[PDB]
Amino acid sequence: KPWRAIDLARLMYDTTLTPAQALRRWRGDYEELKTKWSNPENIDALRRTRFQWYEMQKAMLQKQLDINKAEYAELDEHQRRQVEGYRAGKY
Amino acid sequence: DILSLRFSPDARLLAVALLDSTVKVFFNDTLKLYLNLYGHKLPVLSMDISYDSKLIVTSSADKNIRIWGLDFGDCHKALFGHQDSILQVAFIPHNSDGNGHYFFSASKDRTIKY
Amino acid sequence: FGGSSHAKGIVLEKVGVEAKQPNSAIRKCVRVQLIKNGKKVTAFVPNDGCLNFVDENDEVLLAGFGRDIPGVRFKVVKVSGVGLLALWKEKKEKPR
Amino acid sequence: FIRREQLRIKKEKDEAYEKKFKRIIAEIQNEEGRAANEYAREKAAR
Amino acid sequence: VVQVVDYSNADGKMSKQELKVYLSSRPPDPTRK
Amino acid sequence: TIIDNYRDITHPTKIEEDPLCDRTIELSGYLRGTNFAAQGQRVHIAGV
Amino acid sequence: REQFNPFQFKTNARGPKFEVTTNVIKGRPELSRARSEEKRRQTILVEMQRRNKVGGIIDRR
Amino acid sequence: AHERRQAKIAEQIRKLEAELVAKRAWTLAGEATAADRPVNSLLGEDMEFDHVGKPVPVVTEEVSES
Amino acid sequence: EFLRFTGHRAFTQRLVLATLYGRPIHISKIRSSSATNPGLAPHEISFLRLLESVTNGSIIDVSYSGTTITYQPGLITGTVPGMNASLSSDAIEHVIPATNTRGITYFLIPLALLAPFSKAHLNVRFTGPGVITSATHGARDLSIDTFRTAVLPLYGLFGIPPARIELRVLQRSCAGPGGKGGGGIVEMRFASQVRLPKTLHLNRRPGKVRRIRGVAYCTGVAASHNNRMITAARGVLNQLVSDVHIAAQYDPAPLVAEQKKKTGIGFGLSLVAETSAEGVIYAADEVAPPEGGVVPEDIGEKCAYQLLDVIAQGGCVMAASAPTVLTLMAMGSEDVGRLRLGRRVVSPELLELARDLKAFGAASWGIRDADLIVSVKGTGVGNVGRKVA
Repeated sequence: KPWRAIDLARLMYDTTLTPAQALRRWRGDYEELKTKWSNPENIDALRRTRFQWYEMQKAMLQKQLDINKAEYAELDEHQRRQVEGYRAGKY
Repeated sequence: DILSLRFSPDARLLAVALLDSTVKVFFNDTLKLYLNLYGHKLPVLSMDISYDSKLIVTSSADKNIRIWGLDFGDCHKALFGHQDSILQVAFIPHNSDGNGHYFFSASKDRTIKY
Repeated sequence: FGGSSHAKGIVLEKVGVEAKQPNSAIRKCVRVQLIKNGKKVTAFVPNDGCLNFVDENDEVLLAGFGRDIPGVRFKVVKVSGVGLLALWKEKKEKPR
Repeated sequence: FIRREQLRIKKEKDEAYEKKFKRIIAEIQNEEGRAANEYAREKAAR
Repeated sequence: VVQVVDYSNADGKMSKQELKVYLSSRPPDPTRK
Repeated sequence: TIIDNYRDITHPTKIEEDPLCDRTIELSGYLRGTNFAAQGQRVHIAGV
Repeated sequence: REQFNPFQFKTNARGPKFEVTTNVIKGRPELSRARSEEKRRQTILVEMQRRNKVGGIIDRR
Repeated sequence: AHERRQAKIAEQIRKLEAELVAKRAWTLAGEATAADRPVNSLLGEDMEFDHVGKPVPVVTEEVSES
Repeated sequence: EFLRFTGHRAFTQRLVLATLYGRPIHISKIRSSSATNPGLAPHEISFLRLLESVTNGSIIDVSYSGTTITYQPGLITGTVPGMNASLSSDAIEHVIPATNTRGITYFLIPLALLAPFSKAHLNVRFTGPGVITSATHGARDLSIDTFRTAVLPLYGLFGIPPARIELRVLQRSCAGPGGKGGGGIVEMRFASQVRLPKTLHLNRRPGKVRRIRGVAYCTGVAASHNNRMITAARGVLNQLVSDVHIAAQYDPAPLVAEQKKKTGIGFGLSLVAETSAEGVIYAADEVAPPEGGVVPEDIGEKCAYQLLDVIAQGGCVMAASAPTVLTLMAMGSEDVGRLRLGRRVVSPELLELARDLKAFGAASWGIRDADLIVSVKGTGVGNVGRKVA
């Protein structure tokens, strides 16, 4: 059970909790970073892992039109109730 | 070639001062370059830092002295005040009279200035 | 231009409403966007108080220019589905 | 003081004014006449 | 055995092009190359 | 929302207490425009 | 320089009309014009620039 | 409650109605001469107008220094 | 008088959001703990005068203790010849006293994401004794060219045109006496306003970091320091990547009155990495403390290491850039805005900011996984007063 998306989404809007306590609950100076990036194997692993205008406009806008509902087709209460509100076409 | 070096009155810094009209100040414990001072056209003859090590005076054969700070080593004041090559300069270590940032500059044309 | 008589457009952002004199052609220029390509071209409107009818993002129809910024090419006939001379003789008001 | 300030404002305003409009007129004339003479050469080819 | 240190001895200067794209009041965009 | 059905909700004790008071209204409707908010929705109603 | 640029200022040529003993510049026109310019700027110009500006900070402390 | 708010509003309406049926004052009238306007309303006022001339040059500090 | 907030956290951004929505707020209990300096801070009252200067119709009431404010925002003008200034293009002055310690970037990111929502151009010129052009130790305020090469790219992504940003400096300054002091002066001209910023999708992975630039700057010291800074950060990053390059700078001195003194002396370092794909970058800064006297090579390695840290950390942008881009996506249209953050990049400031979004009624965020994706529901507020003739 690591720090997780839905757990974060619950802890995000929590009026009973401070952001600091929420962050420490969700997850778990200079000399420390100095050590961490004087370790050469760590830096080398990071090295490996880090190194018809009309119809065109309408097509891009319907990309927008599908990308919404493509982005909140994920969760009911957090999104369909809380992110995107109450949707049109409903009674 | 070095022409002058000193300690710090708190045994924390050391400073060498070279033929190249340059000065290289290091720490006392390990001799790593804290900074370096320039800005004289002729090689330095002497230097003196304050009893609290808050201040440098750096006098060179260009007939002038430079007042630096020992944090970032910024020249507080260039002073052109002797008609000849000043050989030496010295502060008083005792600020018990309330005068510790006073200093004497002694120069080849037979004169000292307080 | 193009291959047809008229062309369609949106008007982009009016310049020359900062124009000082009342009736100068650098009031009566307007900036249209040609839809069939996406171009930015420069068109006229035949009177100041009808430039007032052309508002930004209202469907605007342009056409040729036949006869003090010499050689503008384009002027505008139907605004948003109703003709300019119509609106400016105050026949039918503007539907957006 | 009002007089010297107001009239200095008029001067600076008018200079910026005529500069701004000669800029826009020159750019617009150049573009429109540019493609216009292009259409001239193209229609004159046939 | 004595300790000895030596002081008896930069390429970040970029190019004029990289000057005029990086130090100006005119910032670099994200979509240029 | 074009309102589909009007309804009044108020405690009859509050009605007999104040015949003019802040009643509550239920309104059935359809979601016609774009979406509502999640909370903090502000509404005007015709001549209301 | 004070004495020998004396048209920085204005002085009566007479001296005192009566000599009283009890124990020369009577003014600086350039300084008066300077400071009056400063005050007239710092009030009238900012009034002219905020002719119609609504909203300010009220601070009681 | 709503009737009380409306009553405050209607008193405000009759106030503005009194305003519109009042005599137009001397700033919103256009033709003000000294007979019609009282004593020192200019001294109280806040006008902007037009200026004709070249202003009297000022001999200031830094100018004389220049 | 209608909305209520508390504390003293997220002061600027809270005023930013109250400003860019218009909702009238009432923030209480600024310093209920510190009886030493109870109530406000001089940089707070500085930003307050700043907002009243740049806006029109806002009204601020400050309590007798200064530990509570209420505030209704007016509207966002910019530089207007009747309300604000004398010309259309007068450069309106903001002076801030010597009792200031926070970075002008901490003032500036707020004006940065405010001014593209104005009525007209932004022409604001900062002067005064307490004006610092260096990164602060402080709450770790950024530095100037840091802010430039970091966030102005983000506006250029959002639709807010970089060429019609015009923000220049004249004089530079570090802190000087403690955190108090400064002096160096700047001018920001935004010829860049929009209706409705572009709703974007920063979702593709920013795999290949291509090049690295930086600036070593010296507000009043010898350039030996920054040449050593070059060679030191070169010795660090040369193991990694070839195209690393850095502008040097030294400015002589700023002088402010009591009779004037030079101040703002010091030196520091900013570094950024540009990514091959799109406007993806990584920025980090380290400065010397204004009374410290530490090694420029230590500054070089330390800024290098912090850069590598945020390189490992980042999903799309750095966390200091995160509030800016998140607020812009929030101002965006009635859309979803898709953004790829990393796991570590989360900050309680950003969390509380989303809480303030909830507090104003600004919408929610969806967060799913690919590091995470956050979509943010934009609203489409836009600038309020904008002419169409």
